[PDB]
Amino acid sequence: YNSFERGWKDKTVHPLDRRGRFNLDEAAAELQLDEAYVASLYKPLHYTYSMKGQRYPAEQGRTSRPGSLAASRDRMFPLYRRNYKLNRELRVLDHRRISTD
Amino acid sequence: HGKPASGHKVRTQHSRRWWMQSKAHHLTAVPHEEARSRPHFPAYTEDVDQPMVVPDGVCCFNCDKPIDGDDINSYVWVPSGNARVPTTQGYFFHVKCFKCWNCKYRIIHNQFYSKDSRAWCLSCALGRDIRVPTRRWHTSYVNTHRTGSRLTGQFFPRHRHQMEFLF
Amino acid sequence: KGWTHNPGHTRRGGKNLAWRPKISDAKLSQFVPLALVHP
Amino acid sequence: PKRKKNPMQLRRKTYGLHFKERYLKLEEWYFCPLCAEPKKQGEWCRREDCRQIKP
Amino acid sequence: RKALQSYPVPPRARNYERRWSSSRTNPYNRMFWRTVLNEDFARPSFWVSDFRHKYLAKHGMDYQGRVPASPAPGMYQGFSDVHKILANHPKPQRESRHLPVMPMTPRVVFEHAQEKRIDYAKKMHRDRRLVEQLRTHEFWGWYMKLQRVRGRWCKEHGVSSRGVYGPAVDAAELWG
Amino acid sequence: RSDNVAMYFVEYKNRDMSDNHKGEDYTAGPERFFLPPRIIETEKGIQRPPHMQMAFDRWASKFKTEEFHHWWRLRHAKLRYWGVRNVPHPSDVDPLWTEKEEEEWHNEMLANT
RNA sequence: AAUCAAAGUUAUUAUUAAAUAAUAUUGAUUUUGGAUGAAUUUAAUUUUUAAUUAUAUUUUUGAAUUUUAAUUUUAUUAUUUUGAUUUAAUAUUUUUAAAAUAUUAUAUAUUUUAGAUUUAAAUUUGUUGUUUUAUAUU
RNA sequence: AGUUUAAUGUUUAAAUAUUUAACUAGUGAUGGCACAGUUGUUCUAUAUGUACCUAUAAAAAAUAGUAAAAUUAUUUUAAU
RNA sequence: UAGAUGUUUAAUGUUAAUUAAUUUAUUAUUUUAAUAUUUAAUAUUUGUUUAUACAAAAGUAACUUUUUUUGAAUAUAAAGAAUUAUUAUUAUAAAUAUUAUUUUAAAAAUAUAAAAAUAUUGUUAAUAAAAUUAUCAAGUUUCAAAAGCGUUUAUUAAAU
RNA sequence: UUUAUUAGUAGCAUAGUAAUUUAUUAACUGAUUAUUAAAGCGUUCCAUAGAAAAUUUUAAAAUUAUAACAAUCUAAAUAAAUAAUAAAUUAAAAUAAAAAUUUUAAAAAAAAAAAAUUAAAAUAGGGCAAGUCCUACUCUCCUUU
RNA sequence: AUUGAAAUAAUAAAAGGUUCGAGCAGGUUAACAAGCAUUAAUACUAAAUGUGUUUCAUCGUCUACUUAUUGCUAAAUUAUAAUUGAUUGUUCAUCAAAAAAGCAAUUCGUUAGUUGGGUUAAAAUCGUUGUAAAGCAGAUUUGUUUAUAUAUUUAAUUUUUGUAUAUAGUUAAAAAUUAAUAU
Ligand SMILES: [Zn+2]
Ligand SMILES: [Zn+2]
Ligand SMILES: [Zn+2]
Repeated sequence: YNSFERGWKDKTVHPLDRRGRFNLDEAAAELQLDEAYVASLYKPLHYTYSMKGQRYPAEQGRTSRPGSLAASRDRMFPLYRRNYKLNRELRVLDHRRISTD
Repeated sequence: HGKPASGHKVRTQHSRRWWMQSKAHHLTAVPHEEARSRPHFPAYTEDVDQPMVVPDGVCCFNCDKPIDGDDINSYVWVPSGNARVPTTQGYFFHVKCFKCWNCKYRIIHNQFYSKDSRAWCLSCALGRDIRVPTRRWHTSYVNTHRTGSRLTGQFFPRHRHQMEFLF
Repeated sequence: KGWTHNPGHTRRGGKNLAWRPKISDAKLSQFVPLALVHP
Repeated sequence: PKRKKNPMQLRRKTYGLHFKERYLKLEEWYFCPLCAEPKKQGEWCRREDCRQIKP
Repeated sequence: RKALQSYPVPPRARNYERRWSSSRTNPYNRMFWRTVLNEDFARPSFWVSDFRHKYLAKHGMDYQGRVPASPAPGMYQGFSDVHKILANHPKPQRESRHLPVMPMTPRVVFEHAQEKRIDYAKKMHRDRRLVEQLRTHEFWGWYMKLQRVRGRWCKEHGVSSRGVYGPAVDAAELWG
Repeated sequence: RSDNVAMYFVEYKNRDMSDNHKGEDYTAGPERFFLPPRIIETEKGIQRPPHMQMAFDRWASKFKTEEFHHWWRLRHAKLRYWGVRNVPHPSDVDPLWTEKEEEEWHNEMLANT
């Protein structure tokens, strides 16, 4: 807090973890791990897979207000849109794998 | 004649006959009455005498495929105290090769029976026949990389180890 | 139910030494003038 | 409180030198020659001139 | 309270009772020693323990051999929820010779839905340390660039980085 | 403003004899908190020790992404769930650092060019 | 130090309520069944959605009571087409929200200080203000 | 590591929570649906059957003058 | 002064035949219901720093455009204690993320106890079943009275 | 007066701290002997283990002695609730009272901690009155199987 | 008017007492525990913490324990606590105590009364009250008024002589170890 007046600001955001700037997809290419998947490891699993999760209400985005257009939860938080290909491919059992007749 | 003669079993964990029945008889020296009592085992077995590392000529007991050296916890490394015979250290199994070989389901409660270099389920390896469990069939509940086996075996003073107080 | 830290009957209020001197009335009464003449 | 207080009870509150000294005192101030803003003594700005030589 | 017959598999931990007993965990390792040690404990699981009563009658002997597991195709065909009149084995088959196929009861499918969500979990962990062993692995590799560029700069600018004194206080190898 | 705690400005003594903070200005904080501090124009011709100013932007590099611009957008939702007065909605919190603010700095590393 | 008695006006917006009236009434707030029905069934001799002009009788002595009123004759279960009539009621919200007199070592508001004191209601079974209720505004 | 005690809490973070003692081995059981109010259930304590079992919900004008609380309008014109 | 010897309202107050000053005099010391005070210069509140699992009930204050499958259809974030509260909802699975809400210059009590010589129950109805500890957290013994080990709303020679 | 076996001052109607013995410096403890126990008694009695007592003994909880703040729990600035509230300018203080505990009456004086008083309390504790409740049995009475 | 009994954790609406400005029956006969005239005073004891009295020659009132927590004695420490009065919401709950039981006891029973083990005991302090305080001070104090007062767990001196079968009396040292001023 180098503020002189604390607030929702001048709260030094990470007074640790100085090894910033991780190029995930670039690093994910070295590991050969489906770039869309690796980036999902580093955000709460609520945000990517079809899991029970708790969302903040401002995060949900408001209806079209007189002051502001309808701000959908996606167009303000693109990298939080769940990827249901990546869910299904990983988490759910496909009809295929148990098709017996 | 203090009256309430039937009671709660109020003592019991406040006895000296207890303090001797709470100990663990592990593979250490720790003569007795000095091993840990409530959790039954000391955390962080120090092993400076012998480094206790995973070997290079390591392989799955059940499957026999070579095992990743140490970069991973895909292998269930059961060091049965000092083993030597199964490998330089104890038996080794990838997490998915940890099933009973004969009946092919999981090793219930994880007690297995090394039948001629292929881990057999104790019940089948014992002759019994009830051959399907309820919870998870083909994968045991085991921990990985000895993390479930470090409740027992070879705590720090594994021997006389009097080099300490001698000159 | 005994042994007070504060032994004695030193009263609370009567301490002025001019209108209530700490002198036993046995030894103080001998000054009460019962033949008082000038006033 | 086993009684409500008439104003003359609430008004005695405003006589002790505790109410007065806490609320009803004007602060002594002056114009910071560098910032031209009112200022108390012993306090300065976050600014080089105000910080090297105390205005 | 969510009758156990609703859960796909009966629950792992089974809470009981006992006002005067406070411990979450069911005491396994006791339910295990009995059962492994005593054959009788668990009902015979009819077939593997039938097939006697059908050898004794047709052969005049005790079977005196290990009974085959995996009940023969055609046995327990009217039963519907066998699971007890068996071991937890599947309903054996039709009376056919087609290759064995698991009759995909709601239970078998759930187990498939575990062994995919087990491979899912062990895969989300296996490659956290794989990228964690780049971040810290490459942070060090970069940090040593820092101590090198600091190492180079601290020679031309001569900042010995060892106090206000000259090296003559170092050469003594005392504190001073 | 959040409580009557006093605020002192503890600064190290002479910096004109320093090597890292030679002629910096502290009359005001950095604009975005990952931006290096304003310099006294009379000594604008100062360069720094590289190990100090090459590890800084290593740290300041994580806020120049968009994943932090999502953690910035997001945080403004927390402070509203926790209701903190005067917090703009995460819909009008356009990023701190941006591509227009990219072009200057990569061309401000002309030293390594 | 101590007191000093003290502010009655928002400003601005328009078709409910209640009884009454003796004409309708198969169950108010989506589109049965959607195989073809068997799954969308409420009915029976009792003060009942049926509501009866007397004081004498008679009666477990003491809570029990009067019989067609004119035989299809009108005391009968009720609204749109006078903001449906009439009489009683009248608001509810939006934002309004204010004010200058009594000492100077102390009993309680009157200017001239002194005099002055149950706060009431009940309860007082004159155990005679007997231990109860009341913050205030409307 | 959730439960026979004790401290704190006492309109408390709780119309039962924090810390803690005790206890803890249930192939015989928090649990498929099943029993309902003059009655179910009860390893029985007049205990519980939706946060006081005096069940809730509903419908009454029960009784309360037989020491409960009240009972609305100054300036009067015959006593006990 | 002013009828008289003390307890049953005075009303053409717009001529309820009204029409520019009716100056409305009539208002229940408690009851509920609505406001407003006192307690209150307050009790609570205070956000400075970071050790990962995935089900179903439960909600639906709910934004939308976003690339589900190769199934037709169908639907995927949010509870309960009155709350954004004590509060891992443990159906599962996994094991190195530098995931990120806690004001502040004092002594009384008090919640509480690090530290520390003697003494060991003289305190008290009665010490000894009474948090954690790397100094690794455990009293021993005798006698008398006392069954089963399950089970209980004031928790036991209760009832099994 | 079943009272024989058996234990018996015992969860044993009083009598009591039972009388003896120990034990303790001090024995309303507890254990022992016996033994007519107000009216234990054969389902008695013994045996008895973690319980509750009594000793002996040892012992860290800050047990008396004994007092001994290291820790965390500001003020101020901000938000603004609760019990209670007839009033107070009297409230003190002393004394008499008269029905009462005293509170009055009278005389005569003269900000923050603590809980002595005001109602610091909640709510338990009584007993009486009328009302209703609920349970019980040779004597009251139906619906009764 | 058509039987007799219960505490049922009895209750609901009321007032009114067990513990008192006055009464009653069983302690050496007689002075004393204390079943009826008030009234949210809401149990005895302990802990802590006070107090006004009154009581012979200075002058006077600090004992700690054991058993039981009943209360008050017994009795051990050489020698052993004056008597009244007002006192305990601050602290405990041991007792007394509300179907959890049980024993003997009374009951036809429901149950009743001795005894033992069980059994929440509690709110932000507004007024008075009092302890402190109000940041002040070159200075204790005229008079108000005083939480503050040298001893009651006994030695060794020294005079053991005076007096008579044993023997006094001022004091001192030590011990109980602590100092106290609002304009
Ligand atoms: Zn393997
Ligand atoms: Zn097997
Ligand atoms: Zn300035």
